[PDB]
Amino acid sequence: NIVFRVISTTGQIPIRDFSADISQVLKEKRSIKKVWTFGRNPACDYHLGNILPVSNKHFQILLGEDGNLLLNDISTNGTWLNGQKVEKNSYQLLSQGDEITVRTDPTGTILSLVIFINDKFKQSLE
Amino acid sequence: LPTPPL
Repeated sequence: NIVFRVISTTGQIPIRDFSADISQVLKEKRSIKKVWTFGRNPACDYHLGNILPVSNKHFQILLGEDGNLLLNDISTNGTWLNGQKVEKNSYQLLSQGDEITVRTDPTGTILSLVIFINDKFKQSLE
Repeated sequence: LPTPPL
C-alpha cells in the first residue's frame, strides 16, 4: 500500500509512488518508521537529477509513528515548503498537497514537487 | 563530488 506520491509540476520527472509494508512498519520500534531521500545522487530514493546546486542528499521525508510525513532539509542551498524556506536540519510536518521546491540555477529557476498523501494508508491501522 | 553555493 502506498504512503504518498510525488508529482513534478514541470513534469521532467514522472510521478513516483512511495510505499511501505504495514507489517514491517508496526514491527519497527523507532518513532521514525521509514525514510526516503531526495537528491542529486542517484543512490537516493528519488533522483532530483544531475543538477549541481542540488545537494547529493538534499532532503528526506520521514514516516512518523502517527502515520504522518515530515520534511528534513539537509542541503547546502536550502529547501522550500510552500514557498517558504524551511530551517535546515529541522523536521516540518507535510500536509496534503504541499509543494516542495529546490533551486537549480543562480538565475532563480526551480524544481518543484507536490506531495499527494494517501489517506487510505494512514487509516489502515488494519 | 561537492555542491556550489548561492
